[PDB]
Amino acid sequence: SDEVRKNLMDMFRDRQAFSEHTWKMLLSVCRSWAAWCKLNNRKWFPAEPEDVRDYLLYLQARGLAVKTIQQHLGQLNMLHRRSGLPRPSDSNAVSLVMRRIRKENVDAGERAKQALAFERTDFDQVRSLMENSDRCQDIRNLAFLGIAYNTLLRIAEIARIRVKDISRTDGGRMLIHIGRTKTLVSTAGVEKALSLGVTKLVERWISVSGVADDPNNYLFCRVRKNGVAAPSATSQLSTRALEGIFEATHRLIYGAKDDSGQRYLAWSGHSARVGAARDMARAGVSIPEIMQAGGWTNVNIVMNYIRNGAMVRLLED
Amino acid sequence: TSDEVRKNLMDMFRDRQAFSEHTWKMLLSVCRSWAAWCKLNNRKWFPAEPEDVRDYLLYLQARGLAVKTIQQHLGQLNMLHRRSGLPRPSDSNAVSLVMRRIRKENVDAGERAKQALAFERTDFDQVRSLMENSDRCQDIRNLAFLGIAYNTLLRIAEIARIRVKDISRTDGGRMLIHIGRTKTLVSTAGVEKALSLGVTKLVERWISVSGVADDPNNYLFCRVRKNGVAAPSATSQLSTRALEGIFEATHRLIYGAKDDSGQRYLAWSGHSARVGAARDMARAGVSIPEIMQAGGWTNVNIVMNYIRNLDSETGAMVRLLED
Amino acid sequence: SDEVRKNLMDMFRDRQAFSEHTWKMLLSVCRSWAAWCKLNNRKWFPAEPEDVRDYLLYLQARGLAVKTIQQHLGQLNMLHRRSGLPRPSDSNAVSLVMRRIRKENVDAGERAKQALAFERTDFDQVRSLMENSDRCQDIRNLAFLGIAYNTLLRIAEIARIRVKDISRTDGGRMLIHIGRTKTLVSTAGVEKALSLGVTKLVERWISVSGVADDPNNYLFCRVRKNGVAAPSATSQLSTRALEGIFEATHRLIYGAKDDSGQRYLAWSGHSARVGAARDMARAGVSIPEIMQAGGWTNVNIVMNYIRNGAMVRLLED
Amino acid sequence: TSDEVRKNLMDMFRDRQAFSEHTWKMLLSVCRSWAAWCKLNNRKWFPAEPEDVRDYLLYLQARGLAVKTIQQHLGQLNMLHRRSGLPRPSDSNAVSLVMRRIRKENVDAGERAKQALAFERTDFDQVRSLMENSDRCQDIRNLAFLGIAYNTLLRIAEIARIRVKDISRTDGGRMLIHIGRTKTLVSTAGVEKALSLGVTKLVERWISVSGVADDPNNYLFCRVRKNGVAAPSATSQLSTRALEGIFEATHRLIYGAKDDSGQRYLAWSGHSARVGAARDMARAGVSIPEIMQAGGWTNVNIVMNYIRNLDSETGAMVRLLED
DNA sequence: ATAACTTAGTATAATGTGCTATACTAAGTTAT
DNA sequence: ATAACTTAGTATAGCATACATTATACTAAGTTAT
DNA sequence: ATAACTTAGTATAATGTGCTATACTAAGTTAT
DNA sequence: ATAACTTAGTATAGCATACATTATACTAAGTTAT
Repeated sequence: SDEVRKNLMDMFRDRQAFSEHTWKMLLSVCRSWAAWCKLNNRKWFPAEPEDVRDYLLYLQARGLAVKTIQQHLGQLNMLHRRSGLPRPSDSNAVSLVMRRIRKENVDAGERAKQALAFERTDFDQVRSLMENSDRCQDIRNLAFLGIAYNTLLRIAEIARIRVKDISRTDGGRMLIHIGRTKTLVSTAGVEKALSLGVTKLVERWISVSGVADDPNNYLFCRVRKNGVAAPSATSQLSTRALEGIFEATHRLIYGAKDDSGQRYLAWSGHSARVGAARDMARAGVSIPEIMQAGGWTNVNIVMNYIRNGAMVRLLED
Repeated sequence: TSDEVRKNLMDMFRDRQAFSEHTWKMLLSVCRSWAAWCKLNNRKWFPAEPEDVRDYLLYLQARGLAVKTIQQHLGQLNMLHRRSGLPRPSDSNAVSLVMRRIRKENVDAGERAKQALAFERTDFDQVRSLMENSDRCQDIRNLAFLGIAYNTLLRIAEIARIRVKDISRTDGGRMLIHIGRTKTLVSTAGVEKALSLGVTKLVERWISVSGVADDPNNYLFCRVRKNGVAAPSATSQLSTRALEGIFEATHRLIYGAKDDSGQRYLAWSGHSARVGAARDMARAGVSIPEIMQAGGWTNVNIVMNYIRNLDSETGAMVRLLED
Repeated sequence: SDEVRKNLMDMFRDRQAFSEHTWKMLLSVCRSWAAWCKLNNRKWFPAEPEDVRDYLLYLQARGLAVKTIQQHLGQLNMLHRRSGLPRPSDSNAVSLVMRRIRKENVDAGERAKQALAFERTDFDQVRSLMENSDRCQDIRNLAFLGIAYNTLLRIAEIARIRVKDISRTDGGRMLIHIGRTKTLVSTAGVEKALSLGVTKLVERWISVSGVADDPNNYLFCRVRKNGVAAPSATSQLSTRALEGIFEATHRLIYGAKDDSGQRYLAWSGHSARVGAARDMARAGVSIPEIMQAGGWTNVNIVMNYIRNGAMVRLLED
Repeated sequence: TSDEVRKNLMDMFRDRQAFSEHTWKMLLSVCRSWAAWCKLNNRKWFPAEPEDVRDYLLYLQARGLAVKTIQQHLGQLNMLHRRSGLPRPSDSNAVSLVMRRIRKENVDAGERAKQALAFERTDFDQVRSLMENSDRCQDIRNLAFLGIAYNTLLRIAEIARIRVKDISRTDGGRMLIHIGRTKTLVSTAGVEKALSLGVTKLVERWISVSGVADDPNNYLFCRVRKNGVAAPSATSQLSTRALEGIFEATHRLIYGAKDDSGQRYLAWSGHSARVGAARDMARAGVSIPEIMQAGGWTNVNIVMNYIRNLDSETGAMVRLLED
C-alpha cells in the first residue's frame, strides 16, 4: 500500500514522460470507473476483477465501441501496472470478458471506422475554387490542405510546425522539419518536401499572414473576421480548428452534413493521410515508399487504409 | 487451491463465448484424448504433469500424427492450464525438450505438409464441358457453385452464407454478387464480386431451376433431393460438407474411385478452387495487389506456397543461368 | 545438485532436440576443458569463472581463432545454463576476458575467413571440361556442382535430398523439395528450381547411376573405382566427400595447393553459396531476391559475402 | 558485499583492455562529473541512488545539455554499476521515468541534432583554385589532404594511419592508394582507393615537397613547421586535431572568423568531406551499392540523413503532385 | 453581435504462437 | 432401400487479437477582437 | 593394391542500447 | 614570441559485438569392392 502510494506519486511527479492525451484519458476513465463504482457501492481502487468485468459489460450495454471499451480497460490496466499492482487483465474474468465483448460486437457487425478520404481530385477541386480568393482565411486554409495532403502529417504535427522549421531545396521546393510525431520522439526527425505548387500555396500564406516576422512563430495561426492574421510563438492553432478547416472545406463543395449524427460524414483531421496513402497505392507507389511518406514503420495501417474485377479478366475472354 | 482453479473453470464457462465453437470443439477433443490415454496409462489428467504430457506427446508421435497436430494437443493442454491457473506444460523443460526433438525427428523422416489438388481452368473447362448440357437440377447447381468458386475465390463457409439479393445486373447486362468476408475491427464489411458470361449466367440456370430469392432470406445454394428437386431455404445453410462434397463428387465423376492409399488430398477439396485461381492468376501475369486481393489473403506467405512449382516462380539463379 | 543432476539427465534424454553437431562440439569442448582442469588441479564442473577465464586466455595463447574461443565459452555456457546453473559468462571475469580476447586478436589483424568463391565463370569452365566425360564420377560431380551453384544449398542439405524430393515445372525445369536446413526445420520447407542446363546435368546423373530405382534413395551416392554407382536409401554421401568434389575440381583446373596449409586455398563445401550470392549481386539482383535464393532471413551474411573506383568518376572528368 | 563489489572493480581493471581508450575516457569523465555534483549536493556517488541520478539528470537537462549527452551520462553510470554488481539506475522507476520525460520535454523545445557543414565539389573546386599556385609547403600538403578527403571518403582517424607505400601507379599512369578500414571478424582487412589527375597528382606535390616514403614507416601526412619545413615521420601520427584543423583553418581562410554564436558546426569538420561526396554522389545519380560502398557505411540510415534536403530525395508525394 | 476561435470532456481510431478454420471419416436423418 | 444431405469427432492448415500508449473525432460551451 | 570413400576429432564459420568515435574548448609543448 | 602542432577534457554523433546454437573445414585414420 505504502509502496503503492509512492509508485503512483512517482508517476504523477514525472507525468510529462507521457503524452498530455494519456493523462487526459487516464483521468477520464478513472472518472467513469469511479462514478460506476460509487453508484454500485464498490471500491474503485484497487479494482476487483469481477467489478471491472461488470463495468466493461456495462460499457458494452451502453453501446460503446470496442476500441472505447478497450481504452477503459487499458487505462485501468496502466493505473494498476504502474502502481505496482496486478492488472485487471491479469485475471480471467477480465481477459475473457474483453474477448467476448470484442467477439460479440463484431459478430454483430460493428467495425472500426476510418476517416473520409481527401484525395488528389478533392485537392484539385478545392484548389480550383479557393485559389482565386484573396481572403486570408482561404489562403491559409488552402496552404494547410496542401501541406496536409503533400506531407500526410497529422493535424497535431501540423499545428506544431514553426516558421524556423522550413528550409529550401536548391530546386526551390519547401522543406519542413518535423521533430516529434505520434510514433516518434527525437532530435533527429524528418524533413518534409513540398511540391512546387504546394510551396507556392504556403509562400502566399506566409506573405499575407506575416508569420515569418519571427521564425519561432507557428506557421499556422488564427485569422479573425476582419481578415487579420494573429501570429504567435507561444500558442498554436487548435487541432479542433485544423479539423474545422476540413469540415468547412467539405461543406463548401458538398453542403451541410447528414442529420444522422454519425462520424465521418465530412472530411476530418485524418482525411488527407488516408487519401494520399490511397492515391499513392493507386499510382503503383512502393508500399515501402508509401511508408516513408506516412512515416509509419509497419505495414498494416498502410495496408488497411485501402482495399476496395481483376480475377474476372481471364475467364472473361 | 482447488477453489482458485474452480473459480477459474467458472470464469471459463461464464465467458465461453470468448472463443469459437471450433476452438471449444478442439479443446474438448484434445481433453477427451488426453484423458483417455492417462486412464489407460494410469496417470492423472488434471493437473497435467510434465513427464506425463511428454510421454503423451511421444504417443502421438508414434501414433504417426503430424507435428502440427501434436502442436494442437499441447496447445489445448496449455490453454486449459493457462485459464485454470495451473502452470502450462510447455512451460516445462521435459515437455519443452520433447517438442523440440519431435519437431526435428519428424522433418528428418519426411513430414510433408499437404496443400491442395488445385482446381484450375483446365478443370473448370472440363467440368463445364461435361455438365453444360445436363438438365439435372443437381448438375446445374454444382456447375454454378464450381462456377463462382473459381471466378470468385471465396471460402467454403462464405459461398454458403451468401443469400440471393446480393446479386445485381448493374455490372451491365452481366452479374455482380455482393458479399461480406471479414471479422476484425479495422478490417472490413463487404466486397463486390463479378463473373463472366459463365459464372454469372451458369448461376442464372440455378436461379431458373432452383426457385430464386422468392424470399431473400433464401441462401443462394440449397439442397436438391433425390427427385432432382430443390428446397430453397431462406433460413438454412448448405452444410460445408455438402459444399466440399461438390468438389469431391465432381472429381469422382471424372477420375472416379476418389484415389487410394489412405492419405490426405486425393481429390478436390473446399480450397482446391482458390489454389487454382491463384496459380492461374500467376501464369497470366498477375501482380500481388491483384493476387492477395482476389483471395482476401492478408499475407504473401500462403499465396506463394500455392504457386511454388510455377516456372514463373523459378528464381533469380535459374534466370542468371539461362541469361 | 540433485536438481542439477536431473536437469543434465533431462538434456541427455532428449538429446535429439539438438543437432548432432551441437553434441559433438559440446563433448569436444568439455573434453578440452576437463583436460585443462586436470592438468591444473581444477574442478571442471561446476566451472569457476576464474578458471574459465584462465582457460580462454590459454586457448588464445594456443593461437586459436576468436570464433573457436567463443565456441568453447558457448559450450560451457550452455552446459551450465541447461544444468540450471549460472553461466560462466554471467561473471565479469569471463565476460570481460572474452571481449578483451576479441579486441586484442582483431586489433592484431585476425579476421574470420570465408570460402573461396565458386562462380558462374568457374562453373562454365568446369562444365566446359567435364561435360565431355562419360565417367560416372565426373557426371555425378558435375551434377552436384550445378545444383550447388544453382540452389546454393549447403553440402548437408544436398546430401539429404532424396530421389522422391524432385518434382517438375511444366516447363521441364527440375524442382527440389528441401525440408530442413541450418536456419529452418519444418514440414513446409522450400522448393529449389533447377535451370534447364542444370536439370540436364542432373538427369544425366540419374540415368547413369540408377538412383531413381527407388525414390527413397539419396540423389547423390558414392561411385567406386570401377565406375559403378552404389545407391542407398539409408546412407548419404558424406559431406566430407561433397567437399572433396570441390577440392578435386579445383585441383583439376589449378593443380595442387599451397604448402602453407592455410584454409581456403581451394574450393570448399561453401564456395558455391558465396559465389552465387556474389554473382547475383553483380547482376543487380535484389538483395531481397538474393535472400530468397540463399534461404537466409536476415541481411548480413548476404551483405557480408561480397564487398570488393566509382567515386572517382565525377571528379575524373 | 563490499568484497563482491571490490572483486568486481578488480575484474574491471584487470581486463580493462576489454574497452576502448575512448570508452574509458568517457567513463571517467562522467564519474568525475557525477562525483562532482554529488559532493556539491551532498550525495553519495557510489552506489548511485535513484532519486540522486534523477536529480542529476535534471541538472544536466537544465545545464542545457543534449539528450544524447544526458544519455551518455546515464549510460556510463549504468555501465559502472552493471560491472560493479550493483543495480543499474536506469533499472529504477524514478530514473526510468525522468529520462522518458526529458527526452520528450527536449524535442518539444527544439532539440536539433547537428550534421555537418558539407564539403562538396563547389568547395574543393574553390579551395583548389585558391591554393593550386601557392608554393607554401603547407598549402601543398593541405590541398592533397582535402584532395583525398573528398575523392576517398575515408575517416579522419584513417587518413592519418595511412603510410607511404600504400600508393602505386598500377592504376595506369595514375594513383591508387591501398588502405585498411575495419575492426570486426567477419568484417574486412583492406580496400583500394583511386584518384583523378587531381587527388593523386595533388598528392605528388606533397610527395615532392615533404620527403616521401624515404622510410615507409613514414605516414603519408606529417607536420610542417613554421619554417614551411616538413618532418616526415615513419612512427608518429598526425593528430586528429591537426587533420580536423585543416578543414577548419581552410574554412577560416575563406569565410574567416570561423562564425559566432557559441554553437556546433560553424565551419568544416573532419566529416564535412564525406557528407559532401555523398550529397554529390546523390546528385550525379548514384546507386546505394555505390553510396554505401564509398563511405564504408554498413547502413542506409546515416547516409540518407546526409542527402535529406536534396531535390532528388523529395519523395513520392511531390512526384505525384507534379505529375 | 459575431466570426472564428479555444477549452474541455467523452468517444474512438492508430501505432511503435494461440486461436479458428478446413479436411476428412463416419455415422445419423429425411424424404423420395 | 438410397440419395443427399447433417452432424460429429479428430486431423491438420491457415490465420490475427492483446499490450501500452498516443492521437483524432465530435459535442458543447466559453472567449475576444472587432 | 587401391580408389574412393567413411569416421572422427579438433578448428572455425554462419545464422535464426551499449560501446566507440568525432567535435569542439582549451591549455600544453617545440622548434623556429 | 608564435606557428603548428599535441594532449586533455567533455559534448555529441555514429556505429556493431554477445546469445545460443548449427553447420562447415581440415587432418587423419579406418574401410570395402574391386
